Amino acid sequence: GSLVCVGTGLQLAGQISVLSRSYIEHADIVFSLLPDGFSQRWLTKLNPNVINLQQFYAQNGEVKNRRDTYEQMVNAILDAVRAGKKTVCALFGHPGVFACVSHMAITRAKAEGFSAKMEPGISAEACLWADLGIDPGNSGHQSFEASQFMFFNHVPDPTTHLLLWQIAIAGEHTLTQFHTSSDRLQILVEQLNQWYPLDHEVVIYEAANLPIQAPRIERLPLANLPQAHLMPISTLLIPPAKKLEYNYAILAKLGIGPEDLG
Amino acid sequence: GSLVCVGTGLQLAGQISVLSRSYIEHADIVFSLLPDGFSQRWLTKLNPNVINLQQFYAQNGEVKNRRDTYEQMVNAILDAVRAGKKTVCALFGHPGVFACVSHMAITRAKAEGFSAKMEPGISAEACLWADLGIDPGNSGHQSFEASQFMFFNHVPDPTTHLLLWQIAIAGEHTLTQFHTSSDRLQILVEQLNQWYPLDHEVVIYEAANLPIQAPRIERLPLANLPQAHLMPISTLLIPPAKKLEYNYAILAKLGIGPEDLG
Amino acid sequence: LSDFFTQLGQDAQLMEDYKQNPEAVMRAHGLTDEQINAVMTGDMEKLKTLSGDSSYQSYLVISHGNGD
Amino acid sequence: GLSDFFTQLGQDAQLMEDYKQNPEAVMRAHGLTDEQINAVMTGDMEKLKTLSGDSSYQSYLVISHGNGD
Repeated sequence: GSLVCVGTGLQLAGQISVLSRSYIEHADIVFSLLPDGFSQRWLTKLNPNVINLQQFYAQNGEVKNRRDTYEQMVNAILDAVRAGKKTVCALFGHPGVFACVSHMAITRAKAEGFSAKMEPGISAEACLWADLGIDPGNSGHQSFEASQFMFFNHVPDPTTHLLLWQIAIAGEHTLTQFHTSSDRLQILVEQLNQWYPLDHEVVIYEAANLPIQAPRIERLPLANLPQAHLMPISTLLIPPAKKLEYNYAILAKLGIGPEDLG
Repeated sequence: GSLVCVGTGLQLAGQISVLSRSYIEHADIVFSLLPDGFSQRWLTKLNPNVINLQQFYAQNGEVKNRRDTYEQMVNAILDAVRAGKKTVCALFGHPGVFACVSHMAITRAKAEGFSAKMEPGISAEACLWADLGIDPGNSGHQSFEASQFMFFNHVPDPTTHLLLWQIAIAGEHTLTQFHTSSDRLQILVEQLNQWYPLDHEVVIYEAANLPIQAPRIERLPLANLPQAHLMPISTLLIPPAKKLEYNYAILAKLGIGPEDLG
Repeated sequence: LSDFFTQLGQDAQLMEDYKQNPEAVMRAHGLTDEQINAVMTGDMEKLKTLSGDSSYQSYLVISHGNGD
Repeated sequence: GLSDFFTQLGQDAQLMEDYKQNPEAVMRAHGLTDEQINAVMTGDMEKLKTLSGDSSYQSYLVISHGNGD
């Protein structure tokens, strides 16, 4: 057996790569994690042999640590590979961007002597640069998981575009709830106030999943984040608080000044 | 007339999105910036009405500021839109990731009253996460243009995966040469030594463009960067110099500790 | 609904027709007045209900920030 | 020939998986020469361009700068 992990992009049917679609089409079995029922239908018409990985998330109010969800997803994928199936894992977005299941399945498959690889896809961050007309190169880019920003020591560069992913669960330390609380997001606000003013405009972004749907682009002061409506798919964009300033130290080592830049 | 900017990704033919390929197919005219002759051939078979933007780069040893090259690309795209053509700009990778031409063309077209938009594509960073088996979410990600890192004030977080893009022209201040010098890379090494040891393992990465080609994944100590062989497409990956450490201040405000983390 | 969305999402000619005239394209693909109203008001939950996936839960979080 | 093969291989997951099982057998069956196959096996992209009829295609791929606006 063998494993190829693909992404489907955020948009229905059209944001998958030509090659990745061909992998789904020719697979013996597909393990899916897709945004909605339109997407699920589209997959099932491409290849009817689908196991839905959604089933491994907490059902009906049960307490389940997401680390157990992800292990159960990895194990399901590997059982098909160990049985001899030409296996594809089809995840939304990019299969290895803020997504542990495909890297862990690939590490495990390789360790057991199976062919396994990952095909890049279009992630929610890719959709953001296009939707907001922002280039990450313009003043630089930083990405962190929102809860990892709160739990561990991270220092943002306030000249960059800063992304906090999974902002809807920011501070949710148990990994058993589907959303955080207003008071947790107020603590993140106070933490961010080390670098960003309380009236600094931030953007709640959600990439569209359907071709008739507009993306969510909600501008608001940082101070209003804790009252904002968030969903599991929401990303927080924090645009630069400061303009770029000349690095006179490095310019002097290069023997040049600002006037010399082309 | 109208504008749609698409990406073709890094790999020949298979790494464009299904919808982006259909935009190229139905275009009145395509302005291309593609990696090689195989990709150019592929495009020309999809849509024969192609203007190759490569012509706007300095030819035959002429001194030309890349700002003038980019302006001339934007102007050639807009002339087609203004004439009334259903115009597609097909760039490699993602059309708005370390790529100013599509954002500038979309800004100018909107200001002149035309319909203009950007479709996301698979960039070289999206290929890197797949080829190295690294999730940018694992300890977070930072991207800068290498020269901007040297010329302006940027502070990396050394717990993250740091990317310096366009490392081959690091410190080339004129925007008129195609490569930098070993002396300029040695100044970058000394600058980075504020956060990274001289023996810190870094990775020179190049995404493959052909299906028979392996990516370049060259591991070397940071100290050896100035003697390395770089190409215009080379990206420098600098993995974390430090492990994640517990943010006691925020954890206390949350009323939790390390032992509480799920 | 699902047939229309899946064609529209992949076909750049139909996408460009749609953007010119959303209601005329949706009507020409048989969408009901209530489906069209769900589209124009951005009501994604109503569209899912109208498609008969009324009862398919979907959590998209595939990573965490706790390490290890 | 060289171009037709690479374009199919890049798009067709069935051929891609045939190729991965047996690169030389797949290449030979799609008419590649021994010199084309040797260029693939040694990772010599420059020579592959020549055998395709390059006609010195020049390909600079930098579409941004770090000097600010």
